[PDB]
Amino acid sequence: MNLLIDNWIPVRPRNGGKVQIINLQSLYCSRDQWRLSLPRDDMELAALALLVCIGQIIAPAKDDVEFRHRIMNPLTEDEFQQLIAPWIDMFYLNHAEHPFMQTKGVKANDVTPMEKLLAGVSGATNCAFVNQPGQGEALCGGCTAIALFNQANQAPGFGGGFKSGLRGGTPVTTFVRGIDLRSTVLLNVLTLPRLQKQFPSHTENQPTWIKPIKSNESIPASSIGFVRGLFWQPAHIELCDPIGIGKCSCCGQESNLRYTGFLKEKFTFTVNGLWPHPHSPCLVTVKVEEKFLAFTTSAPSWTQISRVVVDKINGNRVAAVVNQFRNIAPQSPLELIMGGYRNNQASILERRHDVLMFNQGWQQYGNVINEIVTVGLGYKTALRKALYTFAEGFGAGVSVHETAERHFYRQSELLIPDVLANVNFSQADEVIADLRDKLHQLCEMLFNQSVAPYAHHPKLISTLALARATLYKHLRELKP
Amino acid sequence: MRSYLILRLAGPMQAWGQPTFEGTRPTGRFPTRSGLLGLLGACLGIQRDDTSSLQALSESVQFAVRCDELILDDRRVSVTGLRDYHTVLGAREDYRGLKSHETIQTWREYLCDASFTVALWLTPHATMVISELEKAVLKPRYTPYLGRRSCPLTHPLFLGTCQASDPQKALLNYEPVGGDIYSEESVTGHHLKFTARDEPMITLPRQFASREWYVIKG
Amino acid sequence: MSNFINIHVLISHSPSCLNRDDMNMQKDAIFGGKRRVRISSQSLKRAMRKSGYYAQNIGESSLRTIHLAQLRDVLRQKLGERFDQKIIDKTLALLSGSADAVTPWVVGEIAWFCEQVAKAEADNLDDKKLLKVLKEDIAAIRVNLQQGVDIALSGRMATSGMMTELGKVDGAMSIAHAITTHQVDSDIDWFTAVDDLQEQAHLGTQEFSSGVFYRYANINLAQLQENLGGASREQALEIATHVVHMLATEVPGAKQRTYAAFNPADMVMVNFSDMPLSMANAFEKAVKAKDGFLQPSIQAFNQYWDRVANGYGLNGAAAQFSLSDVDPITAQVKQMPTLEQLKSWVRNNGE
Amino acid sequence: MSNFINIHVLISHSPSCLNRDDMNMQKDAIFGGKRRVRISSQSLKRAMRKSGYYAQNIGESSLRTIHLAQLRDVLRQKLGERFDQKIIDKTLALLSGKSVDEAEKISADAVTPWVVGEIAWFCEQVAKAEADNLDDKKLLKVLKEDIAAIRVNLQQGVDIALSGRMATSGMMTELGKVDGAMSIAHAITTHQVDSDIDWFTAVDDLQEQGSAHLGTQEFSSGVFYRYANINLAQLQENLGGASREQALEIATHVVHMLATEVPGAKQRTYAAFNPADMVMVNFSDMPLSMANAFEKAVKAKDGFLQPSIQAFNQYWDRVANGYGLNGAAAQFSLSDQVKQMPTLEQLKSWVRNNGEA
Repeated sequence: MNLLIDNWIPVRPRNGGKVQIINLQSLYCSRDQWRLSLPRDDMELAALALLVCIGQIIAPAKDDVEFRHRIMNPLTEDEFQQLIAPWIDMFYLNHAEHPFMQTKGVKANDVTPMEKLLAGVSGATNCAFVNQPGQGEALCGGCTAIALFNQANQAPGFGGGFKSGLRGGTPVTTFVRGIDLRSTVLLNVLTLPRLQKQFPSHTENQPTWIKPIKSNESIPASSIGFVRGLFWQPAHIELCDPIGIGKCSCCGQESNLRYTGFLKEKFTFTVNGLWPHPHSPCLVTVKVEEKFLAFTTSAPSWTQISRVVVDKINGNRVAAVVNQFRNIAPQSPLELIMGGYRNNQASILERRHDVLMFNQGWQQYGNVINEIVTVGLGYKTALRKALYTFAEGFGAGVSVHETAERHFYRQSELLIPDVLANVNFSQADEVIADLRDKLHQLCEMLFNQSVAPYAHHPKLISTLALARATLYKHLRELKP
Repeated sequence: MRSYLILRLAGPMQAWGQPTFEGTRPTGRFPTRSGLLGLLGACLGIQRDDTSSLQALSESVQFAVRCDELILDDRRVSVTGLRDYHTVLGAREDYRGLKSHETIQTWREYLCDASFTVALWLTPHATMVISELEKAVLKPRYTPYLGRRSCPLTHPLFLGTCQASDPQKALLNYEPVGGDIYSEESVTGHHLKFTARDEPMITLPRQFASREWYVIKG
Repeated sequence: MSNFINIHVLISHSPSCLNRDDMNMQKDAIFGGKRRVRISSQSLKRAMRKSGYYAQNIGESSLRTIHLAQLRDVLRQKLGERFDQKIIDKTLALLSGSADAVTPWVVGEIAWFCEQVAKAEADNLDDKKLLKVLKEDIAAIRVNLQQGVDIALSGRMATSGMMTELGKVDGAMSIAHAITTHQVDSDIDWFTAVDDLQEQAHLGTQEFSSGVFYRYANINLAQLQENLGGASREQALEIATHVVHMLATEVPGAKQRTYAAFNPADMVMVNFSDMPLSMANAFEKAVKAKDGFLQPSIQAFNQYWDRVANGYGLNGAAAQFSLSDVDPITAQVKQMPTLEQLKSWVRNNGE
Repeated sequence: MSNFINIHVLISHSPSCLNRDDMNMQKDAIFGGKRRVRISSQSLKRAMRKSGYYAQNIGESSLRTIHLAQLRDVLRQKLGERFDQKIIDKTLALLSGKSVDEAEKISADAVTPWVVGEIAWFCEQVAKAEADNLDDKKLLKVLKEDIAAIRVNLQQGVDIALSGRMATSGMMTELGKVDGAMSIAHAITTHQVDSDIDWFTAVDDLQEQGSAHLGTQEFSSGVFYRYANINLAQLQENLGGASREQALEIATHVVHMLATEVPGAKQRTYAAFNPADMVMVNFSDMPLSMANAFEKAVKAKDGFLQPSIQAFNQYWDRVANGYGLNGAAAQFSLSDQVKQMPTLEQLKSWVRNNGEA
């Protein structure tokens, strides 16, 4: 099957109903309005990433004008066929010499079910207990392709000897969002100039499944071309020979060919340096250390917002996509898709997907956003420090601080995002002030609620008083 | 203009799902459509493989949910959350066979002090009628519960029955009023919507598809 | 003749710790805006199912065995539209080596096996190899067929070998989380470990508390009867009796060797209904102590019942057994001097 | 026959401080919404374990420690006449999972119970294994065969048979898991207690102290309810398959000690050597405590003792009738379906004879 030609993309009308499956031309060249549709948001984010990558190599705009233009007006079918002509030899899922993101002639003693490409359906001792069986019985060509791209990027590797993506393990992906999937995909594609100014010498620019990675290689990251990188494939995988006509045990849709298993084997290399992937933010820390953002804790999403939308030169570097959009449309609001996993080796601990919102001022007034976030985390650490003091001393005997942190976070969910999405950055001092107050009384309430059951015993009331002292110290220091 | 059935979902603890294939079992701030469909589907004696009855019920019925805040002794009580470290020992290792883990662990969230008032009605393509529903809610065949089987009800499932044009307007006749409402049916004055993944894809066991609520703030 | 049985229990525990989390801190819940100590649904249910009483009166019941022979006719015309009688009789004979109703999880699992047998017939797979492929599943279902009542009442074991969707067997009894009728003052124990060879110290802490717990459970009689192969209401009521006894006596095992909160319940009320309801809102407004927490809790229960019972449509036979002689409840609720008498009362549908 | 035996004690203490916490304040607990004074279960346990009654009627007690060097030297000393030094060292090592050098400091993972009898038996086994040049993991394999043969040794370590032992390292992790046969509750007072404080000084015989801040010591008196039950079957198992008679014997000793032994804390300066004023023993199929008799805290009238005894008796009547408990019961009381016993010894005999003498 070929991505650029046959139809795989699962979509439903932006506001319409029943689901149909289309091809690239059906998306690029028509004014129909489409939204993606799978039973899982992570696979939707994956698919979206795939489309963005494809569109990135086949149709970078000449300049912002053509950019906006082609966002407002679909292509013809022939500049479609134009643009996709040189690349059709690349995207064949089952091919005779170059299978898409696969490696041919793979030696494995056993066949691993398709489940292992489905992030979280298995790979943890409790999965056989909470999850429904047989989601990996027979997969769409699209289901499959999407799964493959996903594992090669945002999902956690299989483990033992299977190296992770080029961004590191479990990165966070951040795409700008438009009115329908077409405009989305286009909105997350770099223009030709920008593309060139983000890739600076005999740089191999061929896919991994065409010119392979040699074992134990020592690749300079700089020598990787954007095409070779965007479709990087750090594993040695090979689909098994498809089954007859049936139902995507993942999609719930019918398709002529379905995949029932695959072959993998351990493979190692090393990519020295940091490849400037344009879909993920990048934390910078000089002790210099560059590393792509990844969900580390179970905290709410608003705690990561500053790392997603704010540049800072320690410092921070948002994805290229978002800052392109920052330059191109400095008068437009932002609706940003953000997603990723949180993992313990091959085990999914937590899956995250959000669609953050920000009115106009977000491109220039970054400092306000960082203000909000750091304020929230400030109050959080106030509460935590205080209740830790209650717990240990300088002791109550019981730790209550984490539970209280949970409560806090849950109420913060109602508070902070609302502020970010509806505030006028131009003049935002008073909304922030209010936030500070409500957080203040939230910390007071939670402190008292937490120590409440133990304060019947005097000896505890002593340590409680001390704790309360440190609490109000921290709280008062949060008032500018 | 249109007849409405009015239910009340209230108990000590409540659990309404969110997307997960992991051991953490999340909860949202108000009942899910899959949840409500499951509740009705439970009062009605609908076995799990009866995809026909499931579908019938799904395409027949539509919901609008209102969040009631608690007032006790005249002080307001916000809805709070609870996390339960829930273990299982002797849990199955594979979907086939008898080998088991020593111990596995799951974290399950519940809602505390939550109370809801729901209004449901029939769609144009309905295969059912309201008094089947009423009759079931008053005499369920399977045990009903708020999310999980460990969450009983403190109030009868049936609240009342009336008629009007809005779901809103129907809800206005049952106190307490002033809560936020999430309806499958648009209301002219209000433009806000709330994205969810409530819709159960009956053709595909235990999978859900995106949908959107209409939000009518109080 | 109502479908649901409601069981309400008030039981007081002396200083203990019957249920804790990953941080060795007693389990929690907020109700009515105030914190209550909790004992999980899980913990208590396990307390019941793994008990010796359960073992003798459920795991060793007469209805506990399902004889496949007697289920031939009904099976075959419940499966005739999916399978030929050959494949059916072959299957049943494989499993085993007069009746007109059959438990759905039976029909489901039998169906799955049938499917496999047909599947193997099409490839003319040898019978020996067939059995060699599905030894496990056979053993599984042979086990489950010996534990009928257990599965009917509690549901499938966490490792059961059930394959189908009809194999997802819910318990006929639903057990709620238990919470205290009152806000709790939690205590913290500070202990040490004396080293008999250097008594010349490092302290550890354990949290614990005492409290009056409201246990609630309900029994879906119809579901019970159905998942026993259409057994009579009398029999289902027998089972119900046993569940009442247990909810009044069985106590989780946690830290009981060092805290020994071996307490029987002080109030047990059974109540028939069309809609199962918990009386937890009796304690939404948390009980304040007055000569203990027990009497005020009981009183709050009784008066809640008086206030809302009929309005909430709990019209159905109702009886109450209680040790504490507090102000009695509505004339319509029958009093019981002994648990055994309450049990007998339940056993004969409530008169 | 009944599996469980219940021991209830009401014992009244004069002013004293029989158990305290990290701030040296009386240990307390909340019950019925009111503060009771508490004597922890571990304290009672150690009280009985190290008592002299124990030593003369039950035998030797476990030795709990973490200092494998000291334990080494002790074991050498009391086993040197039966075993080689490195047979002993080896056994210690295999049981503790730590290497037994001639170092003077060797730490276990935690303070664990060591029964000497057990260790002697394992010494015989390790001797055998040494003669046949047998590998350690295989000795383990052999010993996993017959665990009862190891539990027979807890007859020289009854305290572990009663209170159990958890194992974390060495072959003990496989062979040493003992589930306690005795469940015992924290003693609490049947009444509310507001604790008194003693304000003391120390007179310095070489300087006329003037103004001074006095030291403090919380103390109180109180009527305590002690409760414990013994699971006869599990005792029998923990002892290597011992007869019911031997179990009942040990149980009787637990009755005696629960009726007489008092923790040792501050007893040198408060002297609360009081015997119990009520002891009731009660055979049952399911253990049950009488603590709820005092949930409504006892109010005083001519003391706390008698009202407590009567509260006890009344709850006993109500529960016995309510839950239909026909099991052998007997009550011994100092104050003027339950068989009354004039003396503690008659009660003890009654217990020895499975509750029908």
